[PDB]
Parts: sequence; structure tokens; C-alpha cells
Amino acid sequence: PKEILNLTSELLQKCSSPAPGPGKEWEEYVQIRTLVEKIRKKQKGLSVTFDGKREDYFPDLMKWASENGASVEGFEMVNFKEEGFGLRATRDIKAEELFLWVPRKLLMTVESAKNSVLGPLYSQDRILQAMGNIALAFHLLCERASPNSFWQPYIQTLPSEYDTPLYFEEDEVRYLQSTQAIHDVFSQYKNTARQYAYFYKVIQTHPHANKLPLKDSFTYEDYRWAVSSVMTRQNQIPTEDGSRVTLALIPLWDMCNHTNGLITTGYNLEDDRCECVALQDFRAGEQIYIFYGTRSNAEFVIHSGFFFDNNSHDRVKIKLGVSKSDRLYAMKAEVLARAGIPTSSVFALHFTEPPISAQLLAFLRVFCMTEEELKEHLLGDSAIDRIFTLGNSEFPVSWDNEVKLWTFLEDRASLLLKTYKTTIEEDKSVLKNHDLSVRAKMAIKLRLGEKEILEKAVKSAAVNREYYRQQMEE
Amino acid sequence: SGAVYVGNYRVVNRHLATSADWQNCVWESYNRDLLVSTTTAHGCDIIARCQCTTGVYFCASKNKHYPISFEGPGLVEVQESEYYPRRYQSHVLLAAGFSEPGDAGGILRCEHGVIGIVTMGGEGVVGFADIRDLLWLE
Ligand SMILES: Nc1ncnc2c1ncn2[C@@H]1O[C@H](CSCC[C@H](N)C(=O)O)[C@@H](O)[C@H]1O
Ligand SMILES: [Zn+2]
Repeated sequence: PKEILNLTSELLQKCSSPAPGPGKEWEEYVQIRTLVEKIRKKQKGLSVTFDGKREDYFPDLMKWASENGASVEGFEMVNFKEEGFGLRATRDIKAEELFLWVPRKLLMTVESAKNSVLGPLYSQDRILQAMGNIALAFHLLCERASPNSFWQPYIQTLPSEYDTPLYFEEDEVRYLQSTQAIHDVFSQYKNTARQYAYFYKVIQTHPHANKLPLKDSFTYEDYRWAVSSVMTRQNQIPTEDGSRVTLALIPLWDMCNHTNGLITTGYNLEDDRCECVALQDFRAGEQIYIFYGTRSNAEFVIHSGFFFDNNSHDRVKIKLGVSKSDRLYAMKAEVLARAGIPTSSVFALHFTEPPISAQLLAFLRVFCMTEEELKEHLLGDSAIDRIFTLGNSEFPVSWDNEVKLWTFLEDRASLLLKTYKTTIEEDKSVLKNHDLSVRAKMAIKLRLGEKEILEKAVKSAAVNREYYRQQMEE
Repeated sequence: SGAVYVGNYRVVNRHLATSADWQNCVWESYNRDLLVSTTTAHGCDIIARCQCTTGVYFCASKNKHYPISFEGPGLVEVQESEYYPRRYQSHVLLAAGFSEPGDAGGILRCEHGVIGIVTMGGEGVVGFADIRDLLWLE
């Protein structure tokens, strides 16, 4: 333990530092990554392992869940080559049919964590109180480490590894260099490392940790596993009394895969159970899917561990705001405030049509607006009506403002596109020609998706600029 | 309960308001579909400070609590109905979800507290009047 404590302290001291700024962002990452590996290298890996194949434990999950009133009828567990494990129908299922439910007593939740062996520490530590997902991850490890716990039949069917970024090789991460997504990756890695270092110290010293099953061994690998298991599986349910909402892991639900559609999941408070209905008709033998949510591709890769290709909800981040150096700053600020729009914020450029939201359009209409136009939108009772047509695409302020607006956006989108290291044809060529690892494929596909969205934004802005200018001439 | 009770104030959709709320009105906003009136008893809820995009709402037409992810509080078109003309409403969070006219007054929560109340809907999208900046309710 001396080596671990000495390095643990070093890690906490280094990772607690504020970012150095972008010139050293890659550098910060690899330094933490190196130190984390030095620590992980000296540990045995997971404290608790099981000897069978993952699939060999499915019969116990199914038995255990059926004993507690869960739905175990009409579907079974199979290994799909493309996604890995998931549910398959054994009987035909119709859309909106209830096929799955899970009673509250089988769920792993923060509310239940409060009453487990972790309770005494939960109540004292600030992070466990503040971070729902951390308290849930530690509850999961405590149960994993307890051989007679209620959830062993479920914990035993979880995978030993995940494809989220915490499991990426350095050279796989490298493919994301300069993409927007990498900023969120760097943060995720850094925060995970910090949490481990902090808690390792807490378990070793805090007196309420003396009776925990995690007292003898808490490896980096154990923490990484637990955090990943929560973030790739968790959902939100109401608390027992309906007074608040809380994180939960839901056995025999988290085995459903992802596709496009409507949300089919939710919690039935009256009967105290989680429910799910079929998204689409499935014939026996088909893979069962649910909709995970309207998430971006960066979120799916970073938090859920996979890259979904037909992501109709994908987008990129753009930061805009009104300069304080402007002459009309105060007036623009007043119009935006009246409209409920902040002076500066992060907006998004979307994959699907239209490329911009009404809020961004309204923002930009003010951003490019001149003094006279601002007075029209500020002075007079009619001003309020003018302000609430700003997000309405059929109500341009002036042909001049629309041209300035689309010119501005055309240039911003092009400038962002120019910051990438590779171009579109090159990335497509690599994906087609190289026998890449799965993780490398994700990094590249994600990189490509960001460029494709920006290219579309430029083309659309260019067209609108020409359209409005032509109207100006008439 | 179809309304949010914090400190000594009750927050309701303005168009669901009754004469009692108007008599005890302390604040209102046409543009947000909100009316705030006083109470005589202390409430139980909390206005969340958090910068979340995710939470749960009670969908009364389904009698279920659904998780949703939402776009921030931008300016959104609201269709004409028996209470309002077609207009844009400010400070409205948007998510894919289920909402029928009877779902108005349903409450959106995250693990930090209340975020907003169902004000608009139809055709797959549910929209909530954001109440996170009504700091004075506390
Ligand atoms: N349509 C899809 N495409 C690619 N990966 C998917 C997917 N839907 C779900 N996933 C996979 O399933 C995980 C969510 S949990 C679903 C069960 C999982 N296969 C298991 O082994 O327990 C994700 O981390 C990802 O690996
Ligand atoms: Zn929150």
C-alpha cells in the first residue's frame, strides 16, 4: 500500500490543478494518463472476478428476476455479433405492448444505497451527497464485493469491460485530436482519475469506512469499471414517495439495444415498478430495441460507448455572443433580454434541416442589427411585438440584416471547418481501407460527423445569403 | 398536484389560474404562461439551480413518469388554441415526448429539484415553462 498511497497523493495533487489552456491540453492529458497507468500497473485489476463466461450466468438472472415478479416471458438472451448481448424475441411482440417491467425492489438506486453498508459514509462525504452517479457506483462495488448480497445474480451478468473512452488506447484517442468531442473526453478522463484518488484516501482513513467490503481492495480498475457500469446503464426514476427523482440501474432492462424512435420507457409510480413497451412490431427472432434518447453523437460515444450512425439528432457546438466593445452593446443587450435571450451562450448547428434553431436566428438578427433598427425594437408599445417576431423566419428585419446575418454565419461555419487536421475525403478513405479497431473506428466516424455537419451549414448559409440579396435588388 | 408550491408561493400555468390567484397575485408573465400567487402554508418543493438538460415529468395522459432530455430555454412557436393566439413564448425548454392538453400543469424535476411546468405540446414535442430563474420564490 505504500506505493499506491504515494502515487495516489501525487495524482490527486496533479489532477486537482486548473487547465493550462489549449496549448497544453493534449500534454495535460497524457501526463495524467501516464500516471494513472503507473498506478493501475501495480494493482491486480478487478478485486472480484467470476470464472464462467458472461453468458453462463444468464439463467440465474432470469431465475432471480422471475422470483421477484419481473417479466421473463416472450424474450431471451443472445449474443449479437454487431452490438454484443441483448434481447431477442421468442414470441411476436406488437408495438405499444407491455413486455417488460421491473419491480422497485430489484433496482439499484441511490435511495437504497442510503440503507446499505455504504450509508454511514454517504451521509458524511460531500461528493457522495452531491454526485448521484458516484454514490451509485460505490453502492454497486459494495454489493459486488459482498458474496451474499441480493444483487449478485445481476452483477454477475455485467461485462468486464466497456468501450467508453476510459478504456481507449492513447493512439485511439489521438484520432480525435482537434475535434470538439475531445474536450469532453479529456474532462471525463480527468475527473474519473480525480475521484479515484480522492476516494481511495477516504476509504483508507475515514472511520465510517472501516466496515466496508471495499476496505481491503479498491483498484483503479474497480473504480473505472463501476463508473462505466453506471454511466452506460443508468436511468432516472421517481423516488418512492414521488417527492424527488433519483438514479437507478435497472436489471433486465439495460439489456435492450438502441435504435431510432420515441421514448417507450417510463416509471409507473402507482404499482411501484419500471415499465417498457415495444417501440415497433418484432417478429420472433428479431432484436429488441428501445430508444435511449435524443442524444448527440459525441454523447453516445463518450457516455454510452458507441457510435450510432443514423443519428438524426446529431449536432455541433458553436459559441456566440455580443461583444462588450460594441457601441450598441447596451441596446442589443436590452433587446435580447426582453426576448429572454442571454448576451452570450453556446448554440448549436444541427445535422438535420433547418440547421439553426429559432433562438440562434433571433440572436443573430439582433447581433447584426444597427442603431435605428434597435430603436424600433425598443421604443414604442409595438416594440414588443417586433421583438417576438425575431425568431420567426418569415419576418426579416430588413433585407440588409438577413444578408449580413447569413454572411456572418457562412463565414463562422467555414472558419470552424478549417481548424480540422484532415478533410472529408481523407477520412472516408481511411474508414474504407484500413482494418481498424472498433475504438479507432468510433473516433474516426465521430470526427467525420462533425465535419459533415459544418459543411452543410456553410452551404445552406451561402444559399440564403444569395436568396436574400436577390430579393434586396427587387 | 398540477402546481409548484415553494416557500409561501404557488406557481401555476397562467391560463389555468383562478380568481383566487389573481387576487393573491404577486407576479405574472404573459410571455411565459406563468402566474405566481401567495399561499398561507409553507410549501415543499425547491427551484433547482442546476444547469441540467435532463429530468423526469409526470405525463397525466399516460399516468407515468417519463425521462426526457431537453433543449435550453429558447424562443419557441406555440400553436393557436382557446387560450392564446399563435405566438412565440420565451423561456421554454423542449423535448421529444408525450403531451396532450390535459398534461398542462405537469411538473418537470431533476435530482436537484423542480425545473419547469408543462405549458405546450402536441405532435411529439412537449414544452415546459422554465422556472429556474424565479429566485425570489425561495
Ligand atoms: N444500436 C447500437 N449500436 C451499437 N452499439 C449499441 C447499440 N445499442 C446498444 N449498444 C451497446 O450496448 C451498450 C448499452 S447496454 C445493452 C446491453 C449490452 N450489449 C451488454 O452487453 O450488456 C452500449 O455500451 C453498446 O456497447
Ligand atoms: Zn439538475
